[PDB]
Amino acid sequence: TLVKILHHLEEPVIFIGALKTEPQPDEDVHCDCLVAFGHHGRMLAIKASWDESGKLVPELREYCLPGPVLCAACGGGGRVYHSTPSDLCVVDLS
Amino acid sequence: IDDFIGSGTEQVLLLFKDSLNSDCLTSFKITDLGKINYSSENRYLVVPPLETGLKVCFSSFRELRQHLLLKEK
Amino acid sequence: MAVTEASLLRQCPLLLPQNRSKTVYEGFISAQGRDFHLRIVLPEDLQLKNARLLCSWQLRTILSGYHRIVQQRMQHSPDLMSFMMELKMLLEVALKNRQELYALPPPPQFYSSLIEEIGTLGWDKLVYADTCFSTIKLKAEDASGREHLITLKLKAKYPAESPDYFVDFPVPFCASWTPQSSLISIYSQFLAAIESLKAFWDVMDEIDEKTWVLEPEKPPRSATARRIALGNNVSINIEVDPRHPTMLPECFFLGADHVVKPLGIKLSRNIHLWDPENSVLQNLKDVLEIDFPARAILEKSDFTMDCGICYAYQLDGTIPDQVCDNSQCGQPFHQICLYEWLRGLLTSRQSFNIIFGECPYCSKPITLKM
Ligand SMILES: [Zn+2]
Ligand SMILES: [Zn+2]
Repeated sequence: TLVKILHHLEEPVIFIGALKTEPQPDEDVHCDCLVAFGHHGRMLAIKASWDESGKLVPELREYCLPGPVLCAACGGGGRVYHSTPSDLCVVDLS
Repeated sequence: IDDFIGSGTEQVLLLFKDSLNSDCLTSFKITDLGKINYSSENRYLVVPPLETGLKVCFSSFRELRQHLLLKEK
Repeated sequence: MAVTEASLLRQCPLLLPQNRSKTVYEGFISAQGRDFHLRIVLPEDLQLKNARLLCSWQLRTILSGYHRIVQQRMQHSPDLMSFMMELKMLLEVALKNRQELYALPPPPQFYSSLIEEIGTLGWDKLVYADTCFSTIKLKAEDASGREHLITLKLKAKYPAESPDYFVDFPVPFCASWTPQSSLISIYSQFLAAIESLKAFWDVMDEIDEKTWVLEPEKPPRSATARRIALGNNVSINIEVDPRHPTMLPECFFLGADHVVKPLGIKLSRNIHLWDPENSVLQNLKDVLEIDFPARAILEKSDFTMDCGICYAYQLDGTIPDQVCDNSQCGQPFHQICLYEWLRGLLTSRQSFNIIFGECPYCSKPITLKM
């Protein structure tokens, strides 16, 4: 010199990242998925489908994982390491 | 109280008396009070499933409480 | 009803006209015992050609990939009534096609009742349980002292519906499930079927031990055929009737035209000496008048019973079975490799399911029956 709305999780966002789902060293991996986290423990995931109607369609999940999520990171091969005040847990999307 | 193993979780160390020897940390007892226990599986088999049962049902509980508040509104 | 005065209430109970002029509908729509938030603004008139339809983000996430269908139904559809009918049925289909997102079990009946039945069973039987408590796998023993596993996959309601039972053994298990029947009932059915088959198991385990199982390798418990090795570069495979194992199985010999004949002739003359009181091996010994080699392995660790075309053992399950009718070659082959080769040749003529040609190594007449 415009801003676009995607989803609105009901709770505060904590971590936004990207994964390599279906992984079938190089620092730039062509990332397949998109991940968001809530505080209250709503996880969101998105992927490309291209199935049934012969068109790319956006595939949304929303998981509700336990406990008030305090942090997270992503690790090699579609893995996300996240933390509740009880325990440190993981999710595998591969 | 600390993690002496390097497992992640804290453990309790208990030292028995100086009548045994005139030496420090002889006659010890390290314990998690779960599985880890050092000194001088139908039980340990179906437990994580049961834990995860609590977690699933705790999520449903809290979800429905959110749901209830929505209906009031 | 006929009029959408009452029919709307009956079929969308939780839609509350907010304005006096029935122009702002709000509230919930039902689906598979699940309410979803919705505000459906109409114009000053009753037109769906033009209407607004806004959601909760849960709702939009679920109707991702039908936004167009939604717009089409708004513009093509007559009234609001049938609009909601179609929308609802569509939500039903969206969810069932995403069935994998569901199944909160009821804990006051589930986790407790399941542990109570595991108590009733005993903790020497169970072998596997998933952290979500969906999949289980159990052991029982034969009188022979064999471990037989059984996987069950249980639903949100186990006692209500039948647990899907997946089991190794060959013939199909049928489980008379009542909601009154339990894990112990089906375990007893499993023991019953087990003790029923034991004879067949005794026969199969006796062959795995005292003979050179060839085609199956660490065979599973569903397998009723057994490709046995006997002499050298001749095999016999046997498929066994699970109900009548001791009874005569279906039998035949692979190998040399000159080797296989006397086996066939001996089989024809002796088969009456077959007797279903004995074991399959004890009957074979007296019918075929021979004893079996027990894994003649280390001596001939590169003798090449292999294809002699691709020079490999084990082509895509297939084994070198087709041989030469010659004392000087005896060179085995694959069905695949010998067909592919002989197809090319001038000399090769095909009758109905057979190809005559020259053996690659020795150039003598060799026959292939597909
Ligand atoms: Zn071959
Ligand atoms: Zn030959």
